[PDB]
Amino acid sequence: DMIHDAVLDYYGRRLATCSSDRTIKIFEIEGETQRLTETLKGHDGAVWCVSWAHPKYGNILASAGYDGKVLIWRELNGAWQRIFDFALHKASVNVVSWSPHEAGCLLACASSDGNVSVLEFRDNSWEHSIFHAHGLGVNSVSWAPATSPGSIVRRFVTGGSDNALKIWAYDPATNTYKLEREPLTGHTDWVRDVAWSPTVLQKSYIASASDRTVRIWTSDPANPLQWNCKVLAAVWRVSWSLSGNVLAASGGDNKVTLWKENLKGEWECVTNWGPNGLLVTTHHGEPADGTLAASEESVGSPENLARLQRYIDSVSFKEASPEFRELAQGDPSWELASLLFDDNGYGLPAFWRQLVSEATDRALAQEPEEKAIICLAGNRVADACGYLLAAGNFRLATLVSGIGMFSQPVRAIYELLARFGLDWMRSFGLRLFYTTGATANVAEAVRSFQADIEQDKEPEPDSALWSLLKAFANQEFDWSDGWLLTKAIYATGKGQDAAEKLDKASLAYASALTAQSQWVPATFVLLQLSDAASREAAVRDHLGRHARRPRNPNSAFSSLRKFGVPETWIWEAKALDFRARSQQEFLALVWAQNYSEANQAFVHRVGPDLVDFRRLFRFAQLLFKVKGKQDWDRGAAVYLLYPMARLQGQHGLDKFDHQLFDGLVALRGQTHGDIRQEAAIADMAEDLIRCRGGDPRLFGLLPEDVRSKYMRA
Amino acid sequence: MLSRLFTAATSISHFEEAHSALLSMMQKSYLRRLVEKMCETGQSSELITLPFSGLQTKVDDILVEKCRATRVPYHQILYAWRINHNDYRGGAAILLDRLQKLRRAGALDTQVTRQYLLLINALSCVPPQEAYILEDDDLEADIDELEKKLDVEGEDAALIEKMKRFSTRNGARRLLMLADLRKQYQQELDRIVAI
Amino acid sequence: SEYRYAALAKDAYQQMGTAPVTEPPQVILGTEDLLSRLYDEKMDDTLATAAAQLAALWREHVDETPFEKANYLANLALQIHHPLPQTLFRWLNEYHMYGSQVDDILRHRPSPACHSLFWQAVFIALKVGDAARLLDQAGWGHVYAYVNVQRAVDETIAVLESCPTLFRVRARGLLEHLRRFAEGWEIYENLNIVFDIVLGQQGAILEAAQDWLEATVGLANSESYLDRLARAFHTAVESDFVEIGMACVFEDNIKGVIGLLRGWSLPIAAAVAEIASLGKWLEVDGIKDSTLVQYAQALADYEGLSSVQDRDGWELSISVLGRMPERSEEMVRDLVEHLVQQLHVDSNATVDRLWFLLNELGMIEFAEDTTETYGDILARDSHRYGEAMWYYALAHRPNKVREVMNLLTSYSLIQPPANDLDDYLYKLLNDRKNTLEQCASQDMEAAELLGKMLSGYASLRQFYDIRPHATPLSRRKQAATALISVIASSDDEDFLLALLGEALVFVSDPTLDQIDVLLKAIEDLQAVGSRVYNACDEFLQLVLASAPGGSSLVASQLQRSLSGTGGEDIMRRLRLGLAKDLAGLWLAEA
Repeated sequence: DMIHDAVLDYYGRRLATCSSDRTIKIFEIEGETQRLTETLKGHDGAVWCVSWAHPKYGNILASAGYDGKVLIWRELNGAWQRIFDFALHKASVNVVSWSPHEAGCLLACASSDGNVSVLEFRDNSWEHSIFHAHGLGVNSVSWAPATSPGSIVRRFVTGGSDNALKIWAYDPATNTYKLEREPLTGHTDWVRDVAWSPTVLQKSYIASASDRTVRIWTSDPANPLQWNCKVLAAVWRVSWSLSGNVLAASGGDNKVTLWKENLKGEWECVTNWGPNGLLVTTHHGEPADGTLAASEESVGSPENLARLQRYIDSVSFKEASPEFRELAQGDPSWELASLLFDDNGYGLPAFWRQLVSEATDRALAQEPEEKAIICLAGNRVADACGYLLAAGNFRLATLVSGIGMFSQPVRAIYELLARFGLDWMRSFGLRLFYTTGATANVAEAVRSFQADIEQDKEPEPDSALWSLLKAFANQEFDWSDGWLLTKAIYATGKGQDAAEKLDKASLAYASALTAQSQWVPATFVLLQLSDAASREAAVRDHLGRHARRPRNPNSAFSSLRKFGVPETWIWEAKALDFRARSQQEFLALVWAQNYSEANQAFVHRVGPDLVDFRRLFRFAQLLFKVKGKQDWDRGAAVYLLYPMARLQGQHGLDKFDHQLFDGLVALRGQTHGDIRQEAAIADMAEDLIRCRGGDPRLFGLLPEDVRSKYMRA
Repeated sequence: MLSRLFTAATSISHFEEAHSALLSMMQKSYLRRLVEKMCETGQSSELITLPFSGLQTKVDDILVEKCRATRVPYHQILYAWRINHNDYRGGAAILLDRLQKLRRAGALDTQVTRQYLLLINALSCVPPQEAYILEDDDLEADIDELEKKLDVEGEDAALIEKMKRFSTRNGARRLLMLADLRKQYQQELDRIVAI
Repeated sequence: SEYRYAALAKDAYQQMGTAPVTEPPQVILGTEDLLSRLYDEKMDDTLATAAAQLAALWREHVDETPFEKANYLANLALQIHHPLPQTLFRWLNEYHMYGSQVDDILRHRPSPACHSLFWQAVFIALKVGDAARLLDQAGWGHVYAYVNVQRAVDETIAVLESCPTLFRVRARGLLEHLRRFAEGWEIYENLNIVFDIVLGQQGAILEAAQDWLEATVGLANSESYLDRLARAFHTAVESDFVEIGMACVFEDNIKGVIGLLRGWSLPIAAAVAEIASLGKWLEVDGIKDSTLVQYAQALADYEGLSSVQDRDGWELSISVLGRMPERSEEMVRDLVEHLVQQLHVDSNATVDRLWFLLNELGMIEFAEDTTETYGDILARDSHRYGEAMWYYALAHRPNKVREVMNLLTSYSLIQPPANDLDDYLYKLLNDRKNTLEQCASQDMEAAELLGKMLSGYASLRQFYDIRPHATPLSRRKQAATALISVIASSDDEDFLLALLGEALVFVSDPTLDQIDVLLKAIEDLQAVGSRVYNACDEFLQLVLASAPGGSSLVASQLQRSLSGTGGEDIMRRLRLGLAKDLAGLWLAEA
């Protein structure tokens, strides 16, 4: 019942659970489908933080216990095997952050003893790099994403229990980690946790949670600062979220405070905890099963997604530009905003006239006269003048004189001839039709209306037309209201400076569309960023998790290629997903023309798949056709040279049989702690002992000894 | 028909001499018969006496061929483990695994649990890197097509000619590991505890 | 005025003191009667036994003085509490004076002629009707001349011999005869006032006042009593101080009497109070903790002679301690703890008796702490073991018993004789059925359950003792493996690996079920963790070194197994060895 951490996998399909009773539970999440599979045990104290690994390095888990030991788990052929244990911390290891796959396979450890060791993953077994940390202990560590696109196949911030943080940078000059710039006194009490933003932007955001205060440092190419919100229980854990640059803060209040960013500079808000926002746009709570989906709150996007797809299909044809009347179609917003820039050039008092022509029809009903005024509020004054011609006597003589230039009707008509009186959606239009004309101005009406509503109550609440017509006078930003018309407003008129904020708003809307069970439009909008590295990396990883959930036929792939995405990242990411899922899985990357070294390292998977000869022959033919780049082709051709000796059967050596023997021996010597590979080469060695002489290629003690004892007999 | 009379005339007592008759012999197919008799009578006696490993290979394949009959009272397989305890511990574990697979496809506790226990016994008996166990569309078209697509893009020529010759010459195993069966047993116990 | 005598009595025993002068049999009989009257909690039987106690007191008086006076007060009080005037006249015979009246009347019965001290003896006499019978045959004839007198006297006697609702009729008939006699020297007046005494008038009873109690008796409720005393002390008879004591016994103030008896030497005061708490109703606090402190401090130094049955001691003290109010445990805690402070003595009798006493009530926790701290006493250095282990077993604390067990079997593994020779006397529970049957007689749910934890080490030591033909060796080995397996289940205990290793060496190093169980044990030990393996291996390293002392080959094989140049190998030998034992034993078809 006392769980301290719950970590989602890279796909959001397998849940990792730690505990206090020395138990590491593994669940299989498929929405609400909770499927318990495997349970692990073997620690002295409570397990604090687990962490999944990037699928490019296989399914690996990193556990840190209260004892100070660090157990690195990994599954082998459908079964979990405890590989390596690293114990070099006098106190408990609180958190262990996972390194990005672009920076190899590292592992930062944070313990409250005085040091923070990073664990490099050698091809065979662990290599350790020891660094020093805060004297009063360390409770936090987080990796920083570098500037590089790579999928198949570097700094990190350390939090402090000494009421301070530090930022470690890699240094090959001494093969250690140097401290380039130290931050000073973020809080007053011990820092509980620190998290680096995975979102790639022009700046790097760092979250620091402690004294019930929270710092959020914005690290531009300069000195970062923060605005500590005095929210007052203690905040223990903070998890970032690549779903709109979201910041989840978690302390002891039986709830998780979610934080989003505003363009002003402030952040709007939407025993242990240990939450972790899944990269599949999902927040995980610790009751113990949590699966809360977090996304931006707005009017339903299916219509907007239809319009957006209509925009993509009408713009993406080669290899872009945001138009107005080319993607306006049915929605009145586009058509209104398009002619709104021109000072009533394309018949502004006619469109709204049509709007009230479809609106006032319900107001003229059940109105016995009064319908004259109700129609006067409408654009047309003909029916108004007619109803005032019916009764009201000479009042008409004024009304018709108003359309050319002791009673509530008389008061309203007189007031309108020169306040609003009542309230409606046509109120602004009514004020626009009878405050202008004397000078034929639109900006004056909008401004006067703005001042009036600044001095009134309940006026124009939650509307798109609000921001639309307010955008004319003082062309800037106000509130949220699609981002297509925003970029369209950026192209022509106007919101100076904040271009990178437009980048962040387009990224926010990108992740918003990505969380709406869609990948292709998300892939398009993510491909519409300012920076090159940012767009490349974002699209790459997003296509990773997209192809994770993308076949060769047109219905998906041609929809992913029509956007303009190269056929390199898609298949590479797809095969990246396929790695954690088969030997025929790497075939995809093989004919993806994006393998290179991966195709050379695919033999590692071809190995345990010989268990069946023609297939291996064909794959080896594929590897034979590609003689490109280590590129140990001579030692890699052994897989092709095996069915040769297998089908050979005793008439003389091939004069290349000794070459495949030397290759098999070199492979058997180079192949490290892989039992599958050794057993495979041993089996395929025994297979060619019954055929030829087979003096080398002897591995295991029992088979070699006994078979040699039986053959020499 | 003669082999029956031969094996009947063998009359195996404390011999140390019939082995000479085994190394003197064209086809030792009658051995399978005498062994069978030796298995029908008092057993384990053939564990005790063994001429040579090279000759023991024959009787090994013989008893193994007597295990594939799925003849439950399996009998010989147990024996087949015992001999494979003296040498080839791995093979003993493998045959015991095959055994567990046979029993699982046909009380159950005392057999399965003991089989897995002896399996981990032979597992720890055998050093690492030796837990190797046998335990017996429209994609290839893309393979060939893209092969023909990349071959147009790109003494070795003799190797390619040979490769083509063996290409014209052209037209079930498992992998039980340490933690594989170690987890399989835990899963079986978990399934038994879920009853 | 009784309240004034009570207040004066309250200031009387304030200057007095307390002194346990009595002999052991008095105390024994006292607490015996008390415990007989308390354990019973149809109250007439208790009154009878109380009267028997009084008879014992009189016996103690005859055999032999505060004892005397306080005994008189006790008897008087118990007679008042109980026909009240009948028992009052019954206590009239035994005087509380200077002489006696009974012996005077008895020596006045015979006479040659009528004496001058005759009529006053008639006043004293008023067994009453029998005393009047002698008056009927007075004889007269003293100078005298008849004219009668005989008829009148015979009439008065006939009326007097009526009784000894109806009392009112008797009084009415009396008044009628008064009218009859009045309608028809010294004799006349004498007969008149005698008749007035027989009546019950105040003007006649107050006349004959030789003693205050004498006039008090001559007069079914306590109000009638208070009225009698209100008209007795008003006259000038009684004396001021013991007399105040009886003046309070008669009065409604019973408490002051108990206080005065507390002022007397006797602890019987308590007993009186104990009877005053079962019948009657209502410096430190009240008179329930006073008698408590008094009695407890009294028996604290007195051991007493040996009775028919044992009384170690400290029995009566606790029996009266928890005989109070329900704040008895507050004092039980203090006194028992005071006994614990001096409990540090190798004596089982004291703790056994103390437990027998503390288990006589609803006080289990005190006996628990007692036997527990006694187990702490018998920690010592390395003796008594199983006695001490039994004083750990009793009164819960099973983890401590398992701890002693663990230390014992550990000491067995280090050396495996362990508990041998004289140490057998510390156990001597050789039988597993008879012993438990003779031990669970006291506490079943305790001795049986805690006694069911002894099977392991018992059969283990049995196995150590064993090592009829070759098969009972296999039976002993089977038992050993069974026990090791039993103490192998408590893991998912630190001394287990060494045991399993010795048995490991014993089995095979080049049934059936036991092999599978041992294999399951190794499987359940090879996947524990870092916690319960380092300690086991460390213990194994502390076993091979024999400091306080078949197994020789085991120790030699293990000493050659951990030898280095400058634990897992044992398990490997288990796998190989048991795989061999399965290669041999499992192939036993028939």
